[PDB]
Amino acid sequence: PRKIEEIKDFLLTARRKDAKSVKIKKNKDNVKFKVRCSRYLYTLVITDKEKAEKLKQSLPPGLAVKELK
Amino acid sequence: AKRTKKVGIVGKYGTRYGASLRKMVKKIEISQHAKYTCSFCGKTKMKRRAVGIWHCGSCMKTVAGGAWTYNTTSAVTVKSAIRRLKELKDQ
Amino acid sequence: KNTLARRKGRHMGIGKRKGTANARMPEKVTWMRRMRILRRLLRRYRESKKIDRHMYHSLYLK
Amino acid sequence: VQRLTYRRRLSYNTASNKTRLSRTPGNRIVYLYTKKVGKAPKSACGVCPGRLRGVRAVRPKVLMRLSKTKKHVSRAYGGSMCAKCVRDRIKRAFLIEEQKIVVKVLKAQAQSQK
Amino acid sequence: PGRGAPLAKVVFRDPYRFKKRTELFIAAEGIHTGQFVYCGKKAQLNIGNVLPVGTMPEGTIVCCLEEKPGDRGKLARASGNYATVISHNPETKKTRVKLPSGSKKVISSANRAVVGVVAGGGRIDKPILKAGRAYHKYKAKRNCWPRVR
Amino acid sequence: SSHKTFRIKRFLAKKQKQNRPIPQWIRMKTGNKIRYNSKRRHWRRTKLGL
RNA sequence: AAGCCAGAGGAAACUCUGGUGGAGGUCCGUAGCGGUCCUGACGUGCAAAUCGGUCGUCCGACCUGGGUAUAGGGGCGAAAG
RNA sequence: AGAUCUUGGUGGUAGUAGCAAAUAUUCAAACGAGAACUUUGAAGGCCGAAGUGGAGAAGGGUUCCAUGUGAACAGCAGUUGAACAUGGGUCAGUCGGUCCUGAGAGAUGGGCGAGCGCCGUUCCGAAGGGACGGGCGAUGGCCUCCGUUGCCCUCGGCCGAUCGAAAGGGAGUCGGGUUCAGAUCCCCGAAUCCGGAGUGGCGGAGAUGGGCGCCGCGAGGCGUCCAGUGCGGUAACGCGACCGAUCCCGGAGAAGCCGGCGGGAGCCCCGGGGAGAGUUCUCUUUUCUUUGUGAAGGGCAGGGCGCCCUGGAAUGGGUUCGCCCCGAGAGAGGGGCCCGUGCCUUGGAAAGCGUCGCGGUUCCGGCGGCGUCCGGUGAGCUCUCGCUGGCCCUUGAAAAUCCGGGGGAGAGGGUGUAAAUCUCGCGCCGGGCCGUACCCAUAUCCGCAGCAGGUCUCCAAGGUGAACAGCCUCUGGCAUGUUGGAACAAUGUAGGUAAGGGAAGUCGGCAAGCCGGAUCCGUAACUUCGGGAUAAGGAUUGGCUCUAAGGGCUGGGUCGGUCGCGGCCGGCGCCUAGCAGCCGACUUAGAACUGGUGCGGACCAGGGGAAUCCGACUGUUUAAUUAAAACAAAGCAUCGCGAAGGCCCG
Ligand SMILES: [Mg+2]
Ligand SMILES: [Mg+2]
Ligand SMILES: [Mg+2]
Ligand SMILES: [Mg+2]
Ligand SMILES: [Mg+2]
Ligand SMILES: [Mg+2]
Ligand SMILES: [Mg+2]
Ligand SMILES: [Mg+2]
Ligand SMILES: [Mg+2]
Ligand SMILES: [Mg+2]
Ligand SMILES: [Mg+2]
Ligand SMILES: [Mg+2]
Ligand SMILES: [Mg+2]
Ligand SMILES: [Mg+2]
Ligand SMILES: [Mg+2]
Ligand SMILES: [Mg+2]
Ligand SMILES: [Mg+2]
Ligand SMILES: [Mg+2]
Ligand SMILES: [Mg+2]
Ligand SMILES: [Mg+2]
Ligand SMILES: [Mg+2]
Ligand SMILES: [Mg+2]
Ligand SMILES: [Mg+2]
Ligand SMILES: [Mg+2]
Ligand SMILES: [Mg+2]
Ligand SMILES: [Mg+2]
Ligand SMILES: [Mg+2]
Ligand SMILES: [Mg+2]
Ligand SMILES: [Mg+2]
Ligand SMILES: [Mg+2]
Ligand SMILES: [Mg+2]
Ligand SMILES: [Mg+2]
Ligand SMILES: [Mg+2]
Ligand SMILES: [Mg+2]
Ligand SMILES: [Mg+2]
Ligand SMILES: [Mg+2]
Ligand SMILES: [Mg+2]
Ligand SMILES: [Mg+2]
Ligand SMILES: [Mg+2]
Ligand SMILES: [Mg+2]
Ligand SMILES: [Mg+2]
Ligand SMILES: [Zn+2]
Ligand SMILES: [Zn+2]
Repeated sequence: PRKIEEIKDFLLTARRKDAKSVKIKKNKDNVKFKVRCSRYLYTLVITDKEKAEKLKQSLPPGLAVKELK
Repeated sequence: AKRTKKVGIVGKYGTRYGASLRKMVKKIEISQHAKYTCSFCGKTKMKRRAVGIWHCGSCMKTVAGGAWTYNTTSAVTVKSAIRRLKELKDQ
Repeated sequence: KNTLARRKGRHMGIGKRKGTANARMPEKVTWMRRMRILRRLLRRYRESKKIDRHMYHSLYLK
Repeated sequence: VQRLTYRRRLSYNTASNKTRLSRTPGNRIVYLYTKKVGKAPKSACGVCPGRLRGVRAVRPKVLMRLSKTKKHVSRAYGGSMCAKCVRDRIKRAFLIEEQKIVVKVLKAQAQSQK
Repeated sequence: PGRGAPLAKVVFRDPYRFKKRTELFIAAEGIHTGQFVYCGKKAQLNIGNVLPVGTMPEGTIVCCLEEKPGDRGKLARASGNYATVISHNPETKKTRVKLPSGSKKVISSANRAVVGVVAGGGRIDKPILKAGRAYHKYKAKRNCWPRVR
Repeated sequence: SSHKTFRIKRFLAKKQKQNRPIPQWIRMKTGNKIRYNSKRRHWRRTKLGL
């Protein structure tokens, strides 16, 4: 698994052709976005829910946006 | 304190093998496990690796010497004789 | 309960010892602890300027 | 306490059967079969005993899948010979060539003197 | 293993192609790593040099002497041993030498030999002292040691 | 053993297949003269020659 | 055991003492290997050689798996046919 | 009628010997015609982690798993079974084989041989059938240009086929779930190695800057010329790539045994916080259980360095348990590299686990709540990593395979949004064949058998203790070893005790008994000076209450002269005979009190001395009557032999 730090990197690696799905996990203290690419599961951790909601609205269409809860 | 009166290094052999045999092997074991002064680097770090092979730990120089001593009397006299024959050949 | 008594010294005695004194507490381990404790003290005295190099080195050999 | 079993059919404590203890997310202790300890390259000089620096110490067949940089040093003979012996060889080459020039000059002036 | 005399790896240059030739000379006593040895007719008299017995002086001693011209060393190979060059005659190109057994032998003047004594010194001086040490000595040699009368 | 070769496994397979009782209807054949399978083999009584 | 440190005694030569160190086909003794005695048990046995206690050795000429080589007047034998 | 006759059958013996090695069973119930033996529950015990536990190799071959039967078999029985019958069960790129060579085996050439053949393994061989390179052509064809095909030139010693290890070498799979029986193989989820990609999959790198004539307010643009096979650091070396062949060099693969230390982990121990149990006659904030984070990445600790720079050290210094190190560059200061199995993070909590509840889908990876916490110690045990030593007339594999360097034959473009090329990032495709169940042993193997024998390994808790000893216990396992019941005669086998005497017994102290641990003393002759030696001999040993000694961490300021009740410098001070607080292992010594003199209270655990003979010692030996004084041994001595040779095979 690979860890992403910046938001635009996650966006560009989520709009890849081989991105199977995106799983959104809501923890007590952060939100994890896990995009399932061909080789790695890229995880991006966001500590604040307003940025989490902004990213959730900014996710690309046509891709599974499965949520773990 | 002094631990043995006379056996010294062959105290490891106990009462075995005979006093004359232990006395004979004592000098050889002392010379075989002694550390000589390396003639290449000047350090007292030249010690025996195998029989006839003497390695210096400092300058990593390996010399072909005697079985128990670093060099043998026959080897030294022969080297001097060869040097004299060479100086006669040149002269 | 018996460990608490033994830390106070009970059940140690002479008739409770089966191993040799060196088997119960090795001399080398006692010496090893002693050297480390005293070398640490001499070192800490050297960089606290309580002793110089020469007093340290003579005491180190002592 | 919990006792462990081999996970493969090799049942002897051979050099290729070395294991370490691992705790799983399922809270059990298991063997993980370890790879052998790799060695850094030894200097090509053959005289000094230390192993080369800046080179990753892995098993030989792992070097196939490493990057070029992780297998050598940015220097002449780098990744094959040590810096000290490279300096010695540079100095030795230069000085022996200079001695060749010296001998050539000496014999030329000897022939001129004749 | 099984030999009391050390062996010397000597690396030469191939004179006909770009290559390095590694030899396995018997170590003459006194040679050291990083030392240059010289082999040939014009080699100088130094310990470890190899040169034909015909060119050597009348009293030199040699280490790995050829029994016949052309082969490699055959004589005086065991540790501490040496042969002595007694005499020459350039007619018939012959040289008399003395072998470690004390016997004299006439050989061709073209036989090469290493100058000096072979290393390994007085290996037989030390008593073995132990049936175990005799066992370890002959285990590296061959199955001969426990000798039933 | 657990480690076995293909030929050994095939030989054991044939032995296992042929170690079974006769079908019941064989005894009803005309001029049968066979009562049971005399070539039955138990793993503990008789070991295979292999 | 060697090697090493300190102290003391000495006019010297040197000696003595206390530590450290950890050698050895070293000792006691497990597992292992072996097999002394009871001339014990058993002796149509558990066993076509086993069992109990007692024993020898237990860093080495040590114990052991697998792979190999040596075949009958031949092998192999620290040797008892 | 005979032949210790051959084959087959049958008696007495005789309902006899016997079903006695490894402590042990009991109560109730179920099923069932039937229960000492099956199953369940409750007790009492045993193995006691060097197991009667959990898993493998060899071997077995279906014994594995369900259901059924009750003939035979399981030396009593059986409702049970490793029996019998009917069905079922072994899933792989990454676990092995497969590949490599080892000791060795073995063709061909050659030699021998009546001959099947056997000798030999580089030797008496024209032993390379391969190659990016260049040329000559076929333009084979998307005939631009690049791929094939034939020949020639040049280069090319594995110098020898082949086989040989399921424990050696050998790239790369882990976590969770799942079955009646399979899983590192199935499912779920996370990875990873190797191979391929011609038409080139996408990016990034190469690589895209200077000079001059000008235009143009500047900036920025047009033309021409010139570069451009990366860059940084004094250095160790670093950065994401970083053109390059034949050839050469080197490394890894690739190394013994033993000792002592140090780091890390797993386990063990202690102090708390939860959750669930146990005791509660009295006491017990108590006792027990439980209290996760894989591979692979990134970061950071930690360990190591015989790596670098400054500098120049005797009044020598640094330093270890030991050592050892230094003008060939110490100490000190600053760096670099390797390992990183430890911690954090992605994986990750969604899973797992512990508890508390709620639904149904006859046999839901159901649903939900809470929790999965904070610490401390160590000559502890086991792995592992590292450092430093010792020992050797012993020096402790090879080859596949992979890599780095040297060199520069070549190739690439004319300044373009460029080329050759790329060990950089991501993407695409594939990984065939065989093995895989189970037992692995007081019942799945060998010994005629469910045989007290034999049979190679891995893991390893608490107490006592020197201890992987013995004894007791927890996890896990079992039912006492192919039967039970009732009695307690002789004789036995195994184990004890015995007044007084103490070897009078006997061939003979055979057997048994005495001694035994540790502490403090004390130890002779003789000696090869090492030993003898635990010589011999003597005293002590419990319990309880204390005392003393033996460590580690922090903090050692005289203060507003001031504001970033807190600091940047200093007027403003003297722990310097060292204090203050905090924390923590066992060990040793001394004392008092005390018990019916008993205290190594079980377990563990040397009888001793004086001589004689032999063998020096340690070792070995007649598997199955001889373990010895026999053999071996080091030491000593003799003999042959300089290779067309000595000894030996054929
Ligand atoms: Mg972990
Ligand atoms: Mg003999
Ligand atoms: Mg059988
Ligand atoms: Mg011994
Ligand atoms: Mg002993
Ligand atoms: Mg008997
Ligand atoms: Mg006889
Ligand atoms: Mg008749
Ligand atoms: Mg009867
Ligand atoms: Mg009976
Ligand atoms: Mg018990
Ligand atoms: Mg078992
Ligand atoms: Mg079954
Ligand atoms: Mg029966
Ligand atoms: Mg059956
Ligand atoms: Mg060839
Ligand atoms: Mg093969
Ligand atoms: Mg293997
Ligand atoms: Mg299974
Ligand atoms: Mg985790
Ligand atoms: Mg320094
Ligand atoms: Mg949870
Ligand atoms: Mg299995
Ligand atoms: Mg048995
Ligand atoms: Mg049989
Ligand atoms: Mg019984
Ligand atoms: Mg019974
Ligand atoms: Mg049985
Ligand atoms: Mg009496
Ligand atoms: Mg009496
Ligand atoms: Mg009498
Ligand atoms: Mg009498
Ligand atoms: Mg007796
Ligand atoms: Mg005596
Ligand atoms: Mg008392
Ligand atoms: Mg004897
Ligand atoms: Mg004698
Ligand atoms: Mg024997
Ligand atoms: Mg016998
Ligand atoms: Mg006997
Ligand atoms: Mg004699
Ligand atoms: Zn030197
Ligand atoms: Zn070097």
